Amino acid sequence: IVRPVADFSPSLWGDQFLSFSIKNQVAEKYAKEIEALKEQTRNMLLATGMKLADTLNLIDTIERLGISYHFEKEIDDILDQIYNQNSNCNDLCTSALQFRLLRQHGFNISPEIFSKFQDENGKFKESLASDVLGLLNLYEASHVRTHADDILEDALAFSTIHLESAAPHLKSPLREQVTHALEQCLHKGVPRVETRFFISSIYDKEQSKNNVLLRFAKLDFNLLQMLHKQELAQVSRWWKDLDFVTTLPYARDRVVECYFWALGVYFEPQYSQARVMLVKTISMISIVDDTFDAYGTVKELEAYTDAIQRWDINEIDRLPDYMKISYKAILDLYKDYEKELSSAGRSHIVCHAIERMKEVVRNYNVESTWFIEGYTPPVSEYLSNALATTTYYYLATTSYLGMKSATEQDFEWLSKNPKILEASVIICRVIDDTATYEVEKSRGQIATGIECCMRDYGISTKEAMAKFQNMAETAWKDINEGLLRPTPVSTEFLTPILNLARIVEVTYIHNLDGYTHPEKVLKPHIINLLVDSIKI
Repeated sequence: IVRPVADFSPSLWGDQFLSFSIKNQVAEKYAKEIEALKEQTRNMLLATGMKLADTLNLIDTIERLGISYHFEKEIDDILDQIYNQNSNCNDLCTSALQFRLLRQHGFNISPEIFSKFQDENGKFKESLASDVLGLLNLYEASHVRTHADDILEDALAFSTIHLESAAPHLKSPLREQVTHALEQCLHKGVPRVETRFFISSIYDKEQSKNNVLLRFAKLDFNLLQMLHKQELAQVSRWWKDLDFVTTLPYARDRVVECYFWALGVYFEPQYSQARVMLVKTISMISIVDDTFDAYGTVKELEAYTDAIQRWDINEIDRLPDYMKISYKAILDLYKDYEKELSSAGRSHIVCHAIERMKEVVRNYNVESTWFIEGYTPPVSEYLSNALATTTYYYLATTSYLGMKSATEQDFEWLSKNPKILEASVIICRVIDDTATYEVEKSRGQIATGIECCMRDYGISTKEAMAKFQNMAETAWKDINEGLLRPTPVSTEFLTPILNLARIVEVTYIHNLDGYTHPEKVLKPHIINLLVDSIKI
């Protein structure tokens, strides 16, 4: 009968997103100049007789500027060529960037390219400590390691200590790029977030900047932002006419933050339908989470869990009134997905995301049973249940729904919990528990990941958190390895999973829960991405 106290902060945003009306004269004009600029940039890429270092810096800059999604065939062709020519006679700067760009695109370049920069013990020659650009590219490259790249185990520490030492005396914008890299490396960042910083804080301030590229990048970032703002408007209108803000007061109102998540997974225009389906799923499973977490009684949660398993509108009446609200909304949402896809013949694939939802909810229920009984499972058993409650198997499966190129054989792959997906789920799991340990512990949670780990192994909280960090590191090595060719599905279907690991890194930065507490971290991100245009 008696419910908990609701210490959730309300949406920072209000209705400032509910109605955006594109200025079409502007949009049509940005697009007009962009087509012209696109071809200029393409000819830059297909220009013959460029040196190696120049080619890599070109591709690098086009990627950091956020426009590389325009030139996927042209960039692949060039990198493919570089991979096969085996250019092993350069400095640290060009070598490190060559290794990173090729690895990021699935080209298994050998790490022995770095041997000429190391003495005996495979430790980097300290005589390189004064080459700042080399250190910066090594820093970035060190984050794409797989398990076969032990040659690079010293790279992060070596480059970090010397970049820190050099930083204060460097010129601008180099200093700001260095400082930002030490806080957020490129490989693990949300693309639009890094792109926004690079375009405005760095490239725009560089003495050597290419005016064509900076122009292209500013107009492209502002044009896509208009698309994102229309998307957020229709999603905000959707969330509004659902009115969980008042009929389900206990839940987190975070539909903007959910859109930021969906924007992290993919930002390109061809994924606009996929983006809208995803944000709706995310915001809705967030409602269900909060119901198990800090509202529903044990008997209520049992009925809810079984009703979901049966997926039948005939079953609503077993639920309390407040659960009827979210239960119908859920079933309605998937009815909507089926009709949204029927005009392309892809309705059936919606059953895959449904089955992953059922699995999420079963495991919410187990988490609650455990909490009621005061059971502290062994780490093995805790993970068997807690990996799915991340919702990451669910969100990954959902991200394929709006992708027109997704086939059945791609859902077959995902459904077998392939390595790359499991790594992304683990990273989410252990980063969450590290961040939410203290608070959730003081709410009486006896079965937190860190607590299971302590009790199981007989190790202090510090040793336990350290161990959870290694599972994250291991998982990032598995992610990077899962991107190497030949890939088991199209790269197009790996990127969302990689992008889901990125979101976790970005959202829980500095060891805090950014979704539940969006002001410190997520707020400036959503502003730079969805409120403020780049000063053109």
